[PDB]
Amino acid sequence: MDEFEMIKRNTSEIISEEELREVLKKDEKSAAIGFEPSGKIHLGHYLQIKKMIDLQNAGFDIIIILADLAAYLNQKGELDEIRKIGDYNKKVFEAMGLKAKYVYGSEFALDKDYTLNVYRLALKTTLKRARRSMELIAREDENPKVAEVIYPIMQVNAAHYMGVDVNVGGMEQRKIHMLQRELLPKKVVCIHNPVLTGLDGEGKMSSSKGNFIAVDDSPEEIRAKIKKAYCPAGVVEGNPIMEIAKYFLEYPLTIKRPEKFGGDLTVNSYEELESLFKNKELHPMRLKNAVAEELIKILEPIRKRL
Amino acid sequence: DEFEMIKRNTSEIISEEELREVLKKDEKSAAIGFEPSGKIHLGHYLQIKKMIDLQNAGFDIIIILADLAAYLNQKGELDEIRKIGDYNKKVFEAMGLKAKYVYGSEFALDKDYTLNVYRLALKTTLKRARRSMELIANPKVAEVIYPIMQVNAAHYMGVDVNVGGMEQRKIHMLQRELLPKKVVCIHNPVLTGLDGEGKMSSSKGNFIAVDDSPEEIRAKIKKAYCPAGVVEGNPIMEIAKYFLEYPLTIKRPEKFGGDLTVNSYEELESLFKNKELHPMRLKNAVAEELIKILEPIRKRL
Ligand SMILES: N[C@@H](Cc1ccc(O)c(OCc2ccccc2[N+](=O)[O-])c1)C(=O)O
Ligand SMILES: [Ca+2]
Ligand SMILES: [Cl-]
Repeated sequence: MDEFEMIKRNTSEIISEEELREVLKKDEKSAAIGFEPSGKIHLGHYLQIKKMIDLQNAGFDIIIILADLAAYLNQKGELDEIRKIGDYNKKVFEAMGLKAKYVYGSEFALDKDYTLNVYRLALKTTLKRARRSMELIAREDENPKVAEVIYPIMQVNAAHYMGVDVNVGGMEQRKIHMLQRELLPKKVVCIHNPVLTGLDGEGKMSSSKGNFIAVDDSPEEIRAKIKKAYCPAGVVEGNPIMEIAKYFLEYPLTIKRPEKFGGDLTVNSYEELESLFKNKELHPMRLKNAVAEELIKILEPIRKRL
Repeated sequence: DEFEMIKRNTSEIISEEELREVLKKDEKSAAIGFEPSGKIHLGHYLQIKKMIDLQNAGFDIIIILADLAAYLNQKGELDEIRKIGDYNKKVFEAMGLKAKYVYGSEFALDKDYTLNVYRLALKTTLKRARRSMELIANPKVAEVIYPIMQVNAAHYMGVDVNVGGMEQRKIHMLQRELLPKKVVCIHNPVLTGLDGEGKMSSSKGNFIAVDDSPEEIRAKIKKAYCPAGVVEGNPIMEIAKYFLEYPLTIKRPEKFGGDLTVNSYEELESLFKNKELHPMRLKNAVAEELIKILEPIRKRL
């Protein structure tokens, strides 16, 4: 359970913890995650790669899908441009400390046997359910394309084709994963990570919303981005600064300050920080300052490698 | 970070800025005094862990084994106390501490040492000496000799850092007043005994010894003071705070929410204060974690 603790920690749900126990009893086990290549890799990506590294340390072989064909179907551009971004993304994930098997979706998702099962699955997936599964994933389209409903079926089939025991993704993948659990002969365990709040507090962090910290942002950019961030005094949920403190910072954490309010604060844990903030013993401005400097240092090794 | 490793789980540092200055030097030392004890318990272990923190931050560690004080306080003959102290040395080594050891009797009766005690006695008012002892103490002459003896011992050691309990606070402040070299003082908390009636001591069933068997640990924790919802003065919660590693998992039935993974002591504290974690499940968890923490020590002894 030191391993299992490593896995469950900071996830939103595991479907199911029962089945996940049975998986852990094996000398060979594999876990996969896919990412549409993105020109900006931000903290939401980093959270998920941290979880893949967790799974690695519990004895899992890790597969990262650079999902060039998914990004193509989801209107991100032409394959050759997308693949270039994918190669950059691979370098960022490696810089994050993940040594894994990096594979382009198009290396397997065009195989005759893959496609034939996409077509089998299409006969069993309603249009309603396919479109519903994409509400949090599909690029906004006034006039939605056929591509949008092929995408979730292709994703269902990826775990079947590769024979992985565990699929990891953000909570926005939840509906595809439930479809996958109903349709495939072997259940695969699904681990869902939280979705970070955008820096302005409006909805989720996204490469296309301009409301994110990128792992390669400069110190000066990170300070500017945190200083303008939404950070309501004493409110924790939907507060992206507190989310950063929860999911990325290392404790103990020293928050310097003059003796005239409370003096220097050595914070033992995120929970201590949460108490201090909810009781308004720590002001948003001082929280932001400390979080900016700590995140700059956490991200420095990734920056240095790119 | 080195400062944070030294501060964690201390009661006070006199002073933090001075500590940060010491941390810049490439050669630095810290001392602590222990009266030799036939059983080494978690109260001792708390203080040795703090010397290990210092050792890991580059300090050379000196342990003063206080055999003269023990001899004067009626704990036996000096040769008998030496045998206990030599055992304590093996326990501290098993705990991970690499230190130099000195017995009080090896320096504190030397002629030039004694003359300096008397020099300090001539300089030091009874009023100031009594004030330094107000907390530790028909008062005896011994009461005012103790503080000037402690000051002289700090002068004789010449360490950068002194470590002890808040009980020693006023002695440490007198050392800082009277001596040219300003020693940095680190004060550690004390542990409640398993009975909840005072500080951990060698009273029957009132301590966990670091070499207690797993069954002895389970039996003592089972009958310890641990009232529902109470964190203050709760020795089981203090053990979770000062010795356990986080995160940790508490098995709990699904109708309560299922197994608990607690990220930190503070998360444990809120849960227990709220009666969201029952004393018997806290006790069972703390006992099993503590057994695992102590096992490498037990096996080296
Ligand atoms: N939906 C994910 C992307 C993702 C997740 C899991 C996968 O197995 C995955 O790749 C397979 C795939 C799924 C859907 C369409 C195309 C492909 N493809 O690249 O061949 C992509 C995202 O939102 O970035
Ligand atoms: Ca025994
Ligand atoms: Cl002594």
